Amino acid sequence: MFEQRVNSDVLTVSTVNSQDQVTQKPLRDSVKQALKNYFAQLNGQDVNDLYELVLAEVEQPLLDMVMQYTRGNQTRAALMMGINRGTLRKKLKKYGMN
Amino acid sequence: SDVLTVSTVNSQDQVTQKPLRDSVKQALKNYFAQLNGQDVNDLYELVLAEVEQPLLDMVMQYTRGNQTRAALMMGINRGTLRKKLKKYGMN
DNA sequence: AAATTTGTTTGACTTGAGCAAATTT
DNA sequence: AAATTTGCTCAACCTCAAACAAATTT
Repeated sequence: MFEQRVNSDVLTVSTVNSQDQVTQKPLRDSVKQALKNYFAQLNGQDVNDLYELVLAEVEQPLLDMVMQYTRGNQTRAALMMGINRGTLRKKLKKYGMN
Repeated sequence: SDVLTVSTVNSQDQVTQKPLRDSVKQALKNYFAQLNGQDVNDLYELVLAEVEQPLLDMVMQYTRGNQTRAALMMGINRGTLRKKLKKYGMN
């Protein structure tokens, strides 16, 4: 009764294909494209912080969304995210989400 | 300005850039919608695994396999990088 | 008023540096 | 042959549950 929904398909984005048809695609692929386009625009000094860059760019909207969904409740938010309420406070502090 | 962006197309077939964080927001909006008060449980590791895999995959390909360079480029310890590659079975 | 959440403090699961072996240059 | 990288140890330097009093939401 239950069709398999793979991990790549839990977080998806609307795309437009060659037959001009709207179709979901893994968020994975967005991250891939963002990086592909970042590397090409890299002519060509050293990089020292790619992880923190990507991480911030991803944590910020996760926190934003989780907080909208729990309507400010940091306890609920922390529970659903699977992290300790203290690290959630720290992260919200980091991105000025207060 | 925004260094991490993706391409989009509108109805007039113009391609334009969009910060990746907008994609992430969209995906989450969708995720929350599709489930109806079913409890969400490990959202952080979920998103993290969805972002670390294509990150590792893309810097490994860029450094042609050089873990040392990949690690320097990412700003993480080489041991950490080893751990993550083991974790998503890219080793 | 009772229950829950906040805000805060305590104290208990990434990194540089080695070094030998393998690999690339 | 030399230089660099991998693979693997070390031990020392963020996330966590817990507690609890004060604010707040129910």
